[PDB]
Amino acid sequence: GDLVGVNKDSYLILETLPTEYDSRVKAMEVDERPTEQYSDIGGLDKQIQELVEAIVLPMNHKEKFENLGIQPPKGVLMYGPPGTGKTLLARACAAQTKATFLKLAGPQLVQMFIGDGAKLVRDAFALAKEKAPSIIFIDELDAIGTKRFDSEKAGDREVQRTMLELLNQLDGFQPNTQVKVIAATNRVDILDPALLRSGRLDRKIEFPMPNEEARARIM
Amino acid sequence: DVLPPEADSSIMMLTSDQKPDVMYADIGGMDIQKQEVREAVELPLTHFELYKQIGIDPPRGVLMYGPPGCGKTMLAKAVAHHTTAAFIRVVGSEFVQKYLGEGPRMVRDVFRLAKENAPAIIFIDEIDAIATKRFDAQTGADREVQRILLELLNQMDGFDQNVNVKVIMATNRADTLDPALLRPGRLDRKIEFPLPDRRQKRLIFSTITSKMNLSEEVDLEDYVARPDKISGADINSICQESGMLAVRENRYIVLAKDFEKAYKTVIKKDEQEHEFYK
Amino acid sequence: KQYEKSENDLKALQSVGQIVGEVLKQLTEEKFIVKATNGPRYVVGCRRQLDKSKLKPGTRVALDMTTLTIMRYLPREVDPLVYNMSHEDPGNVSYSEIGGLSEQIRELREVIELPLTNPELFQRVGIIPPKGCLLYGPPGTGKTLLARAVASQLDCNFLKVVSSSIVDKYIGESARLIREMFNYARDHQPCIIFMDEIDAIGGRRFSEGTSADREIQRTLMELLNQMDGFDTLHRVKMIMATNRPDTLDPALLRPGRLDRKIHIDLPNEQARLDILKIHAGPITKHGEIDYEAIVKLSDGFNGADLRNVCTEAGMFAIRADHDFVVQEDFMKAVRKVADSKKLESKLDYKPV
Amino acid sequence: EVDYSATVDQRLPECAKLAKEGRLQEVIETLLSLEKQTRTASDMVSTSRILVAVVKMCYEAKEWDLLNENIMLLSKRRSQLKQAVAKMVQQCCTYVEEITDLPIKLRLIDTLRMVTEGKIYVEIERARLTKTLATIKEQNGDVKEAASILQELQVETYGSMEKKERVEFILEQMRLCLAVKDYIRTQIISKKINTKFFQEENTEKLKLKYYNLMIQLDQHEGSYLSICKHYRAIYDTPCIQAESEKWQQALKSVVLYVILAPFDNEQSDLVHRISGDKKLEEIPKYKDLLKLFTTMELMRWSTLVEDYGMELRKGSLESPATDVFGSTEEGEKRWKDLKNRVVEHNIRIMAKYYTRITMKRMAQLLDLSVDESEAFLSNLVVNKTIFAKVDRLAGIINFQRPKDPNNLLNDWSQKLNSLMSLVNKTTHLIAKEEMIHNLQ
Amino acid sequence: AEVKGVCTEAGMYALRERRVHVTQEDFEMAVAKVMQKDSEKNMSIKKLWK
Ligand SMILES: Nc1ncnc2c1ncn2[C@@H]1O[C@H](COP(=O)(O)OP(=O)(O)OP(=O)(O)O)[C@@H](O)[C@H]1O
Ligand SMILES: Nc1ncnc2c1ncn2[C@@H]1O[C@H](COP(=O)(O)OP(=O)(O)OP(=O)(O)O)[C@@H](O)[C@H]1O
Ligand SMILES: Nc1ncnc2c1ncn2[C@@H]1O[C@H](COP(=O)(O)OP(=O)(O)O)[C@@H](O)[C@H]1O
Ligand SMILES: [Mg+2]
Ligand SMILES: [Mg+2]
Repeated sequence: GDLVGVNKDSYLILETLPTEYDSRVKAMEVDERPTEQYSDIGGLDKQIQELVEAIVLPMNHKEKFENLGIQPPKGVLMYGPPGTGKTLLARACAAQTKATFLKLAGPQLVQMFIGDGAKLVRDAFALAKEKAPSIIFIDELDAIGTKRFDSEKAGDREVQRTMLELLNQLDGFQPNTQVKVIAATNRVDILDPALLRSGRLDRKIEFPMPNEEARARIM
Repeated sequence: DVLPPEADSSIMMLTSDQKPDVMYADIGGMDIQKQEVREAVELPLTHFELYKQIGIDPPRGVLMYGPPGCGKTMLAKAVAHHTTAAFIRVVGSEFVQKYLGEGPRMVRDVFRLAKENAPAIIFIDEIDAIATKRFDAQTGADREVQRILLELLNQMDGFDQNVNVKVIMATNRADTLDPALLRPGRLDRKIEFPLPDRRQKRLIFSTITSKMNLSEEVDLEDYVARPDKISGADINSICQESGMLAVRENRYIVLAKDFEKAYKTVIKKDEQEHEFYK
Repeated sequence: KQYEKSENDLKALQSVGQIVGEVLKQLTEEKFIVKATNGPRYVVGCRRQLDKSKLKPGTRVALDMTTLTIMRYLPREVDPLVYNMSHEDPGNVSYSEIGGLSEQIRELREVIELPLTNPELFQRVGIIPPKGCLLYGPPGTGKTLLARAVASQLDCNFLKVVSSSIVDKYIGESARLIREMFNYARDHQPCIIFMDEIDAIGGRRFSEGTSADREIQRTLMELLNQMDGFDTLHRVKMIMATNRPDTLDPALLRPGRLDRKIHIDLPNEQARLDILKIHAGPITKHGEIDYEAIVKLSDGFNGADLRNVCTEAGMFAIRADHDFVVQEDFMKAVRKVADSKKLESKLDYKPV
Repeated sequence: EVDYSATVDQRLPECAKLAKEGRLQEVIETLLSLEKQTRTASDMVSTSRILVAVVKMCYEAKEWDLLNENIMLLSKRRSQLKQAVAKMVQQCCTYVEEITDLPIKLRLIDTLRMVTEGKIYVEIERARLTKTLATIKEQNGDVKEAASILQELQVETYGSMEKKERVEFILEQMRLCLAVKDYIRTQIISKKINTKFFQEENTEKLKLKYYNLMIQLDQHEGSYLSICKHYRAIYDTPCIQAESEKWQQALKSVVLYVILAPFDNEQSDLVHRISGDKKLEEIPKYKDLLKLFTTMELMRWSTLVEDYGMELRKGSLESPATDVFGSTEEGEKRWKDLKNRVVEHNIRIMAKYYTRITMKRMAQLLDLSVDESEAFLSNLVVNKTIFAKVDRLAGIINFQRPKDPNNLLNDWSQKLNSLMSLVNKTTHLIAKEEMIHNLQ
Repeated sequence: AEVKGVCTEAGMYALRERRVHVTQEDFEMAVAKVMQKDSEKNMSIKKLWK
């Protein structure tokens, strides 16, 4: 499966080439490194504590987890009414962490042809694995993570197949321990149980509408 | 240069190491089905001086349809094992290929090889892959599949009634098939393979347990009499699980207790309807 | 050494490749019909000092570029996809890491391992050992864990695939890959083929649908004919895991393809206790730990949730800046995971 | 998982003391409790020890009903250990060997068989128990029942049993079936034995027994060629070859049965091979008989009976006779068969030489009446042994097949080809002679 | 369709009996087969609807 450059006529291997990833998967990577400090988020302290302690801490202070003999949390899901500060916290985490960040969107994974969505999901996880410690952020998860139902209407089955591939990548054969995941959803009542499991999206952080103090801090 | 009749890529059954190992005796009952199948693709080969005398025409092919697991492919394997004619086994999903033209080319090659080997049988399993009635003619994939089906119909109609080339096709969903296939001259014999009744169940149980040990305390009549709608695969699985329990308990003899437990395991009853009805 | 390497490089530069083809038929002693993978078919010769008895109708061959002469016969090709399937790494999970599943382990082993070590028992009884199993149950019960344990602790060849990954956009390629996978198994007997998340391609075949639907049903038909068709499989076993057994084809669930339907349900009290012990063993615990209370509070949990209990207890300890866990941390963790469970629909489906 | 070795070691002697004192019931209750605990813990060694000790305690009390009930209950105990049951059955088999009373032995053996029916771990024990039961039945005087009991077994499948034991069981089944007069069943059983077995290290007595049984089976209906082959196999054994008398009898039987066997390619090859043996000299008269039957010349029944009549039938003290031609009805039948063999040999020779003969002359040369000779020749023709056509009106027997023009022309062509080859060979010889005698 | 099929079935039954003419008994057996299979298909459809 490697990629090698060969002579045009002799067909002799002359150079081993870097792996190949889809243009979309390559665009999924973050190069501008947003600039939003945690201080710019007001009203969310428990949620920020949970997200950092689940994502950033394992990467830096892995010694604590190794000593305590407990596996780090696998996946963080952020849910709440719109405008409660989810993509903002994702941007803040990307800004403050210096590991690879793979921004992604739910509808970005739904593709015309059959199998292309699963191909994209697996290629994205492969790129994250290749590039050192990494974070994958799947915003608008509800686009592909909707509940499975026995219906005669096609089209939904393709997104279901992409969702199954995503589930396998998150947790399954060949455990992954170098690529974390952050997910944001406006709706959790429609998400599939297999996607809300405890081995894939362990920490489900609720983002409530701000209170009086939160509103004052935001203003 | 003119090469020998066929180079071909659709190989023929080697009939020496690829020949199935299913006898006619290994099958239990299905006497009517065996008669019809061995008549529609051997009787025209024989006789033929009685077939026109009465104004009926010999059938070009046979369609075996029935529930999922009542002997279709097993009978196909039996006829392949016990027939001297050339055998060309195919599955419908093999015809569909990426590059346009390859599918019709494969169909034509199959039928040409059958023609070259004069007494030959063409067996296509799961024809629903090609012969689906519905179609979306604005895709290209569906158009190519329809092209494959049309080429198959053309080839099957292009027979001179003087070559012993018969076509057998097994389909679990005979309703979904395009009527063109059932049109006369094409597939004409429709053989049903229904779930065994009491007598067929008894015969299947006997023929499958004739190889096991089956201590005398086992009375297969009690299991035959039970009113459960089961297939030959179900019966074979009952016997297989009885043997598995015997092996687990480390015995070379099968007991009625094992048979009862295997029946319960394999004929698992559906959810019971509530009693406030009835 | 540098000059040896340079000389080797210079010598290797002046070497031309060889076209790879398939032999369709031998016409005479020095005439073969060969089909290059490109598509065209040629009449070609054969190198004299070559065992021509080994150029059967289907043998892969290396052809000279200029004269197209047959210069070598090669073993059957293994697709890089199938190689990747076979070369997965399921950690090193052992059967002791699985708790609460004893009967199910026994049944799965009876199907896959026992016929590959002691065929004599089955021969004596007079039954052909069963082929396939179907691991169905609520999420997080241990189906993939069981598959990983089998792959790690057993000695036969293993082929792990995801049904969602089998699919391809081009027409017929999914069926082609299934055929290649089963040919690989047949060649490298004995083999276990593990199709995780089967419902991706195995679903009830509708009458009214779309082109993509019909393509997936064609893939499923190819799979079914491979599992049980004109050619028997003999020493190739199958394991399939699905969270939704109800939406499966009766042909695929037929007791000739998936002989045993193993049910991996949510853990009982004892299963919960065993899972908790397994996942809390490696933690540095100070003070008496009463697993019974955690078990009583963890009703309706799965193995993943019981592991998350330990993980959250460790996280609480890390937050407190402690190098050990305590029963209070465990209780807090079980309460946290129990609260989290409210966002999931608790329902199971059966193979009906 | 939880060892009970210390507990079992500490407890068992106390239970034995109490049992010998007379505390049978209490001791059995306590040992049953201990066995339940050990089985639950999955302690194989502890369970086996408890079971064997309990059986021994019940045995050294002459409590036969207690022994039987205990064995059945402990075999049927839920989740019992197969190794423990095997050890208990082995000890009980030793006890059954030791016991002497007939009905008690019968009941214990029956209970053990019922317990061990259909179980891989205990199958050699069941086979041995069935053999003992069949022996007891035969000694009591039920040969039919013994044969049925021993035939019910299927020894060729038991993979644990050794080859020696399997062969012994098969041979015993063959002997019992022959004693009960079931020859089809005897042949079916005998098919199991692989003759290659009697070559490894010690398959001498078994080989002799099997070959003697096969000789009896074939001789039942007349299989002279196979009987000769069996006798050759017997004669080949070093044990028989060591002693002069045994190998002499074996060779006598081999020669006699090869003579008696009807003519065919295999019979001719066997006769030639037997004749090509140096040991035959010690049996001079039998070698003369073999030469008589191998030479292609007419032989007379009266002359044969005069010369070898007594040696092959009654015998002499220096060379004892054989049961081949004894005074029994079997011997009378074999003598008649030898006469028929002589007649057939004469007919074959007078067909090899002779294109046409008269029926009177054929009868005069076969030493039979015209009607008897006609019947013999007709039977041979119908059976397809020889070709002949009887012209009853003229009394002529024609031994030459019809000659087609194709056949005549083919014979002429073959003669021409042979002539050309001979001319070439003669030319080669002439060239050699000229080379040798011409240079000088 | 049923009337068309019964004729072919009667012809095939005459073929099996190996005579060049169809018989009244052949037609009776042909109807018994075709009408019964049609009823079987109808009841199968009814069960599928159920
Ligand atoms: N708690 C907060 N503190 C400060 N700014 C906030 C907070 N919540 C939301 N905002 C502001 O909301 C604006 C947009 O919010 P954003 O899109 O990140 O929210 P969201 O929860 O991800 O939304 P949605 O559910 O619509 O996807 C940002 O400018 C951010 O400044
Ligand atoms: N009469 C019978 N005697 C013995 N075995 C039988 C019989 N009928 C069915 N079977 C069992 O059927 C199993 C195979 O089923 P078969 O190949 O006939 O499937 P099928 O009906 O063609 O399948 P599908 O409808 O899914 O295409 C064999 O294992 C055999 O045990
Ligand atoms: N019975 C169990 N014993 C131990 N761990 C389990 C069990 N069930 C689930 N797990 C946990 O779940 C993860 C694997 O999920 P698994 O249950 O094998 O697949 P699925 O969730 O699809 O059934 C592992 O990380 C493991 O810790
Ligand atoms: Mg957002
Ligand atoms: Mg089939």
